[PDB]
Amino acid sequence: ATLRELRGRIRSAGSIKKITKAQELIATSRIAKDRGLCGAYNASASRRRAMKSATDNADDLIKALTLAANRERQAQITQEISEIVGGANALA
Amino acid sequence: TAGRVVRITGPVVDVEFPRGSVPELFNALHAEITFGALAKTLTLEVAQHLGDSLVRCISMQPTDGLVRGVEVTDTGASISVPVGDGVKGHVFNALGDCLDDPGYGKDFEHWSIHRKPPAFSDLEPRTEMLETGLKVVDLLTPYVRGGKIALFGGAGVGKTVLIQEMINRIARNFGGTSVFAGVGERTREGNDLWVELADANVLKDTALVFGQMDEPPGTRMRVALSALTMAEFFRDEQGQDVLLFIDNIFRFTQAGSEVSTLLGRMPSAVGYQPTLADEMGELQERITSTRGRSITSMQAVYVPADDYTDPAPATTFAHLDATTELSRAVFSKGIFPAVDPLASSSTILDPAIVGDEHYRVAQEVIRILQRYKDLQDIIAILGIDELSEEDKQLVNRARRIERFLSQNMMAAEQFTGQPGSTVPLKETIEAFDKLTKGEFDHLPEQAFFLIGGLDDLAKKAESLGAKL
Amino acid sequence: TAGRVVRITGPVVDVEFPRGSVPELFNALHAEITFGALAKTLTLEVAQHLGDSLVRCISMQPTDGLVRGVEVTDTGASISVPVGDGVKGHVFNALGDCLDDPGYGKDFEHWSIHRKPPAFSDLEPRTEMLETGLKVVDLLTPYVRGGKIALFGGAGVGKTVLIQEMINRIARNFGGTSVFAGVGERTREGNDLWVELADANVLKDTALVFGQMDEPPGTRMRVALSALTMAEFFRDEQGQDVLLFIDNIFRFTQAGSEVSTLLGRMPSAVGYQPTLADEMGELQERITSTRGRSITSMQAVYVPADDYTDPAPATTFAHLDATTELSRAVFSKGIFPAVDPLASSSTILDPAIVGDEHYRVAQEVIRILQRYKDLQDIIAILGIDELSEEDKQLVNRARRIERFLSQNMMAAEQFTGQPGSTVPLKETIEAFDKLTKGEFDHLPEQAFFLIGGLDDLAKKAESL
Amino acid sequence: EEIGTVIDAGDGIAHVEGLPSVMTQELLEFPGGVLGVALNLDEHSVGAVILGEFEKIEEGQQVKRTGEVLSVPVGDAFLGRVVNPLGQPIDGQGDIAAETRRALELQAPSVVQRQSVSEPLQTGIKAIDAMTPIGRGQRQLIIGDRKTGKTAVCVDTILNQREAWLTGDPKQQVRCVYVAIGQKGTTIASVKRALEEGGAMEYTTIVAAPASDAAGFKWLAPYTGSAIGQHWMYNGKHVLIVFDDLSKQADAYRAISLLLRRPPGREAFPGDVFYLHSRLLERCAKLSDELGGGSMTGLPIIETKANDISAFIPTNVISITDGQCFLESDLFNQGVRPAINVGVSVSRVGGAAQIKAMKEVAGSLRLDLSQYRELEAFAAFASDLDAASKAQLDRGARLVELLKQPQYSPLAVEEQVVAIFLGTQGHLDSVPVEDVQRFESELLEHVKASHSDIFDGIRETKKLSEEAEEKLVSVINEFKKGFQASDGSSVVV
Ligand SMILES: Nc1ncnc2c1ncn2[C@@H]1O[C@H](COP(=O)(O)OP(=O)(O)OP(=O)(O)O)[C@@H](O)[C@H]1O
Ligand SMILES: Nc1ncnc2c1ncn2[C@@H]1O[C@H](COP(=O)(O)OP(=O)(O)O)[C@@H](O)[C@H]1O
Ligand SMILES: Nc1ncnc2c1ncn2[C@@H]1O[C@H](COP(=O)(O)OP(=O)(O)O)[C@@H](O)[C@H]1O
Ligand SMILES: [Mg+2]
Ligand SMILES: [Mg+2]
Repeated sequence: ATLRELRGRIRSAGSIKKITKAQELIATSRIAKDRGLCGAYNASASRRRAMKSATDNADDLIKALTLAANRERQAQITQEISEIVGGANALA
Repeated sequence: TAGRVVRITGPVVDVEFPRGSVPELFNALHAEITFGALAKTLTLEVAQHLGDSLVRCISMQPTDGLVRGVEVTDTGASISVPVGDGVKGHVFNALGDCLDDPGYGKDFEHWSIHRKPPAFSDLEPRTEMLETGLKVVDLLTPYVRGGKIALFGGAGVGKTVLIQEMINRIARNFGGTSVFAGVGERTREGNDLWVELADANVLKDTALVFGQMDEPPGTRMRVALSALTMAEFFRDEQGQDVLLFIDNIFRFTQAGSEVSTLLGRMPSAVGYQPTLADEMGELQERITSTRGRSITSMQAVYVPADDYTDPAPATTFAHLDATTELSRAVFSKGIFPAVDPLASSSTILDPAIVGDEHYRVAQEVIRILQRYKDLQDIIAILGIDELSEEDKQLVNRARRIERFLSQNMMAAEQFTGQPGSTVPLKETIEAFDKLTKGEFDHLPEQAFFLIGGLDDLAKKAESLGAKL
Repeated sequence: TAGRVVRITGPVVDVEFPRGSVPELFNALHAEITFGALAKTLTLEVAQHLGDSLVRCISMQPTDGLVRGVEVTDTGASISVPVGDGVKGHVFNALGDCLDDPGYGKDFEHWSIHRKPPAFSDLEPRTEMLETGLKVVDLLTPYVRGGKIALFGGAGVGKTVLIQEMINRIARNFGGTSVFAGVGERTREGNDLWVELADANVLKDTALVFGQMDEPPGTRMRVALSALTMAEFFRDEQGQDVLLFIDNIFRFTQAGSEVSTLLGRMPSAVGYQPTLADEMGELQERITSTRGRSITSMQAVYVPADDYTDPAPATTFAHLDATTELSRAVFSKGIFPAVDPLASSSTILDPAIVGDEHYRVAQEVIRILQRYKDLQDIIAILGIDELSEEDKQLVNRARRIERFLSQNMMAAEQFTGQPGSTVPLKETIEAFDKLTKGEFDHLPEQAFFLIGGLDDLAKKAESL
Repeated sequence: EEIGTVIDAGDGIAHVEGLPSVMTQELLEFPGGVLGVALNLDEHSVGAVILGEFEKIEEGQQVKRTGEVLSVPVGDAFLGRVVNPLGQPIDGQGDIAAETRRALELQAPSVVQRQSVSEPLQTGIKAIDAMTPIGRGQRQLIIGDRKTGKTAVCVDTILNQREAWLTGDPKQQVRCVYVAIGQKGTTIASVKRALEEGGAMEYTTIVAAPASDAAGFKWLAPYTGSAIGQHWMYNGKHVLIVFDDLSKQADAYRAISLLLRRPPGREAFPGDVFYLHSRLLERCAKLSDELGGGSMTGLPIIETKANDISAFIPTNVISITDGQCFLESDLFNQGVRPAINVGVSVSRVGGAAQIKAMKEVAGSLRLDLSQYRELEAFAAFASDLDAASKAQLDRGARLVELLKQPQYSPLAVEEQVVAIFLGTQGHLDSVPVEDVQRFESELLEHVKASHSDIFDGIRETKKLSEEAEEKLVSVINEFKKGFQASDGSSVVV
């Protein structure tokens, strides 16, 4: 279930990255021209910077998750082979 | 001419016979365990010819107490079970012994449990809808009369409750014969079902065959065949419509895998026997309607660890006409029956069979739920207010739709205190047509949870303040 | 002296020989299938000595029709392929049989396909650049003479045209020759490559060696070695520079894995053969520069699951000196060759090898193209009008640079009647330094398309 | 003349002592009509895969050798029939008169006996024919999860060949072979029924290895279908062969290899499974005119799990074939049917497998759809969006609607050309997205009824001429005047 979970996380992170990127570009448009995606502004330009940061973080997260997923993929192949060959060796 | 036990390792026994007396494959042999506490007669099924007059057999009973060198007798035929109308109303084990009345059926005609499937020229595709009164099944996963229905799902998602619900909904008024195969499941459940059928007066029309999970692997491999032999007799000889319920057909494959390495077979992927698909195919191709002779079969299929890519359920999928897939994720939300509407399927969910209205409403429901699943991650991280207004409308509709696919089922009263309900197909189609159009968006989503039709919806909404 | 077949298990054949006649490891043995429909001569490669004068071999052909006990003849040598000038312009299989003209090459000198890399003393201690005359390659991702280049490219990005271009350029600029190794070659695509090279008239300069997909794993494992043996003959005996194409090197690794499985070896991590690195090293270390002549290899690499940490691509990339990614995006703009200037890379694009000015110009070009790539999404959605004046100037300059990386290719003459250009490296560096400085901003964009150096740009500018 | 003896038997395998002259892959006759194939030959015995009724095998039974490798009957009498992998009818319609016999393992056409794939094989599916065209002699993989519509795509392709069949012209006719491996019998029966309703059994043969068949039959079925098709291919005919599914064949071969104790690799597959599929699929070829110019187009089907295309068998077959149509359940549930992922699906043959008119109309489809996918996140707004990007978004939505298609409804190439013309020339811009499909169909019917010479021109010349183009535009504008939207708005201009 580790690989299934990692794939689900990768899908979620991809959707988030797409949304944040669209928000960043729309905030760029609205700069030339309530909500909480403005970063530390409460604590358009600020939303643009916050969405840039968020989409970059989503990209970093996708890369890390993909690395972990590929490690799990390789480990699963190796383990499955180990079980198959262990059984075959037992019978041989 | 009798054989002698040579090797014993768990449920696998090697038997040596005199030259020229080696039993045929699948023949039943008899050996005696004379130890007092466990004294019994073992039935061994010949699995392989090892050469040099040795045969490898699978025991149907526990081999504790069995001794090397004991005599082994070849019955000359395979395992055979009583057939005929007499079996209706009684409980049997994999070998054909009556449990509720020992000795009953010993004089019936006996059929070998090993049989070839019907000839291909006798097969006719079945496309008649079998209405159940369950909203989700009728709308999205319509069952087929004389077709092959399965309920897939991980451990404890509601396969058995759904099987009992379909026994209540289909078998109660069925004009034909019912066969139930308990395959490697809980003995408590078997007793519960026996008592429930007696209570509903459905037992007199039902033959029950049980090989439960405490039985050795041989019994779990052959009990499905025994029940199927009874059903095949009813289909082929008596010429009546048959209802076949199997719970759980995965246990047949699992029992095969438990002994595969002891039979000397190199393991396949994921630890399964190399002959997974072939043995499954023999068994499943026997489970079928033929031209003019109907078997409506419903099988519960366990999905190990909720992994629908596991080889056992993946191989099973190709054998069904309709598949209700139960999801742990849906279960954990409290949605019952925990059907995954996006993953379930039916070969008759097509405009030609169900009609344009049914098909269009079903496709719209599926589209909305798919879009909602696409949006869930965004809603979780960024919140719902960041969605478009149209997507917010879709999310509200989807939450109401997914709740309205849940239903209070009769067989679930014991788990909720609430009596079940039945929704006619026409009401289901009209209600979900209205839901997809947004006609109930003014009601709280909680009004749609565990109810029947639109009258129940109006009542529940009133009880929560709103009005339909 | 002859052996006899004892066991047949798919492509694995066990052969018994008399006590003093056991063949050497990797020796080629011959056996006859006489059944009329499948009558043929099997070649078996000795893989193991099992004891009791029994050897285990891999059949280079399917063993359907083989009978136990048939005679097996030891050739006394490993698989040997024809070598010499006679192999140019012909198609061979891994065993050295000519496919376009059966019987051709039997009389040539034959070389064993199993050979050592050059001795340590004979290897060059300084890496050298291979100047192809193509601007994008020479400037951004310079090729190493005797090095290895990974080629990445999908369908319809000019990969075949780039290969034809490299065949042309090695043949003319360097007086060299080319060997194409189709490892796991699709037969349709092998026929297409043969016909296309004949039509482009570069077939006479190339030797094709196909180990096709529908063959047992042994030939797919050995075809790369056969092609490399022809290339080694050209380098070492004819004193030529050789371009060795290998499509696809991953299929070589996978054929090795399959052979390892058939021979009953326990798989290593991710199911690859335990000797993965050793096999790759034995192949790749023979692709080197030695005695003043080189074999330079361009190798198509498939990356399983797009996972560059997968053992096969990781082992391959341990030997690669540069990468050329052909991009659908660049192709769709009419820019040829469709090299992705940002994705592609080279291990010798550093000052210590190409010199400080080359490195400076290349880094500036890359910085400009990366800025343009970043600005592209804003340009596309919001629109160009939303960019600052500096952003617009950068975009115009980057469009001119990115278009000037195209070039009229020698292989392209067959499509467009104009001949191709070879641009000296100094001229390329000067030109792109100027383009970075903006000295050609006033010129129209369409004037930077498919030309050579500054003279071509001037002539085209006046023409527009 | 030699006779072997069964020494042991289990799980569809039987070992035989003797038979010193048996060939590798020879057919063996066991008592009672039972057949086996000699696979493992060693100094002790022959490991034989039993091809059915394995339960009758007993230690000590005498075994005869036929002196023949596996072979099947071949000829025109197989059209319209259902046969098992041995070529024996299973439909109950009587004997099949064979023209000759073909050994299953006859070598594929060599690299010098072929010619470049150049003729279209029209599937009738706009998504495929426009985005991943298939030529004659090509191998196009149909790959995807269960219930993504793979069988539907292949059945529609077979159905689309009926008009070609009715021409009577062997250089236009396509004879079809459908190989069913590991399916349940009723499923094969429903495929046959769908073909019968479309009048396709006139030119289609089915090779059936249902799930109840021995692993040997599932292993052999693709090669039987291939041999039947090869007989036609070498006689100048054009053949389309569908394998449904090759993953089932690989599973059966793995079962056999494990039962014969051959060393396993990744996913327990033997070291020659890639070879199984590659030697199967390289027999699909376009032959040189010296050999009659026949062809066999391959449509292998692969079922992925959780859309894992990096799994072993999918990786093998993807590498083997000349292009892949990827089907996706997410797209299916979204209503994109056929559920082809246009972004990642590819045809390495490409425009060489399209007529000129299709090349012209479909040229911008890939770029338009990629741009639309890029802008999909911005639909929520469609505001503060550059007019060019908003237009790209609207056009892409209409094109996606244009590539949808109902089941069992293949389109002639001329109708596809006109529909793609509607989409790509801007004629759907004024139409509501929800009406696009209806518009298309209605328009096509109109053209079929009143201006059928546009279709005739495209069909005869393979080009949409300028005069035909302006006639079509006029017809479209008049039809728009006549069309009634779903929202009641006007689709005029
Ligand atoms: N173009 C289409 N439009 C609508 N429904 C379709 C279309 N193509 C297929 N379907 C439906 O989708 C479902 C899956 O079709 P099909 O059985 O051909 O797919 P598959 O991927 O081959 O499935 P399986 O896993 O059963 O082999 C069936 O209900 C079929 O009717
Ligand atoms: N329709 C339902 N309504 C309420 N609870 C249910 C329903 N179905 C299942 N459950 C709960 O989930 C449990 C699992 O059901 P069961 O069918 O036994 O699982 P399995 O899938 O293992 O057969 C039940 O014992 C019950 O408590
Ligand atoms: N430098 C170029 N000049 C002109 N046309 C080119 C060039 N490179 C590629 N093409 C065109 O692009 C098409 C695909 O290129 P090619 O490499 O032959 O195909 P593939 O990469 O699929 O093998 C060719 O038909 C060719 O006409
Ligand atoms: Mg249960
Ligand atoms: Mg299918």
